[PDB]
Amino acid sequence: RDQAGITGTWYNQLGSTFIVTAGADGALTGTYESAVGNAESRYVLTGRYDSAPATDGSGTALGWTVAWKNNYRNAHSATTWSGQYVGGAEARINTQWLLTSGTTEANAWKSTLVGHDTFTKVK
Amino acid sequence: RDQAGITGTWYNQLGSTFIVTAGADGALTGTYESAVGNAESRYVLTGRYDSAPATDGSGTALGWTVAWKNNYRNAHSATTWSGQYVGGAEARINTQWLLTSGTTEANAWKSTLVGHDTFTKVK
Amino acid sequence: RDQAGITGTWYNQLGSTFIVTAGADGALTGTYESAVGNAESRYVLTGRYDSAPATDGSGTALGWTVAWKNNYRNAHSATTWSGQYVGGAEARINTQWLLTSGTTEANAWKSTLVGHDTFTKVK
Amino acid sequence: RDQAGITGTWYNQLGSTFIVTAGADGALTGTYESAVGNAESRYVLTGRYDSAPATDGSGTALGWTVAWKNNYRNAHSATTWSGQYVGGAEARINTQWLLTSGTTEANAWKSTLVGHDTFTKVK
Repeated sequence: RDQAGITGTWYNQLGSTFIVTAGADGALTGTYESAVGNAESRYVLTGRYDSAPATDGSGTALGWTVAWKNNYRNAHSATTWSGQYVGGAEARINTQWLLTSGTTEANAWKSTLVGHDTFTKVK
Repeated sequence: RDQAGITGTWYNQLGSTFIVTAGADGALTGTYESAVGNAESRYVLTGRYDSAPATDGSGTALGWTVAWKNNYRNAHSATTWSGQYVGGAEARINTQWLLTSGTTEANAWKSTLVGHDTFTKVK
Repeated sequence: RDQAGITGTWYNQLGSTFIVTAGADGALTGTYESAVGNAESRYVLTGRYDSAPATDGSGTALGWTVAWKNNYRNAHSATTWSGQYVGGAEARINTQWLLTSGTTEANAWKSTLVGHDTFTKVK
Repeated sequence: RDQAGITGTWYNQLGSTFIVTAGADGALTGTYESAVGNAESRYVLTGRYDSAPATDGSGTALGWTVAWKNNYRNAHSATTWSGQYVGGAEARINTQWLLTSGTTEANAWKSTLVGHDTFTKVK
């Protein structure tokens, strides 16, 4: 359906790079590279998407997770993106995300950042 | 290494059931069963956790995704949970989540729900 | 003091209209008109802003609330916008918002929408 | 009817103190004292609530803002709480909040925290 649509390389407004493969069973697998934060190189990501979306012009729901540990760095944090893929000439993934840091119980109240990223197939 | 800590069955305050295995490499895999919403039986989930957390009493960052499609129902949506695992006699996973529905462009502004779930090892 | 800066008429990407006065004490007062949702005409808003922001190029923190009741409609809901004002040739208010509906205890899990609006001084 | 219900002193799970008056026109006014963060003493708050709630056992929607500047400190930030007031023997205000810091454009991605507070009439 959108499996072909989704699979490939995406960029967000920060210059981060998202490389993903969409499986026929709804799986998402790939790597993420962040242009910001104390992140370097590629980090693993896994997620899911609606492999049988509605056919009424709705987007396709999806989400994925990155834990910010790889062989170079550990930020002791994880981001999840939740959003929808929108096909067409200017195909986009529109997301909102939550970034939770490991914290003490005392600092739990400020453990979580929220934002929005838009991914396109170019730049 | 909260690998043993994380792996197993969890319940949230809504009576939902989260069954997960934590891999040594930081993978999360399993199934989710929602006590509420347009949902029935088990749905696949995947995610990531920090397999080398800080040793200072901080929690362990983690997240995962469910796409609300299985052999019974398709809600045309996906939830991501972002949060942290806290060990100890009453181990908890404390989360915030985003639930995005596939929508038309005109309804995109109301595509996404936000909430918080707390998971424990009993009920 | 972005008091001058903030006061006036703003528009977001949905074609909604925000009219606000900033008081020297940090008050925000005005009316909001939503292009979308179960809304008509103007609704009162109130909020606060940092009336003595950092001088280092940072934006100015602010937020406001609208309850979606006026003489025409009642949507039994309230939105808060939280964001920052950024001055300059293309002045912006960048926001994230939570919209909570009054619900039964059984539907509380889906009480709240989350989004992002960007406001500019034209269109 | 919740004017009376809402008006008064409230405490959240962090030991913060929220003092509010609900006006008949849907206004909320008062002060907030945070038990955590870079905060001391009282800060002004303003907001709105649905003064004509549904009669079907639904909660009453409301929200309010605090800018974290007073005569003692300036944290260059603002929190909005969005949620609902639930009446009865153990009356609650159940909220989700966004805390936005003033930042440079380069740090704007990490400008906003998200959380949840529950307020009760005791402790």
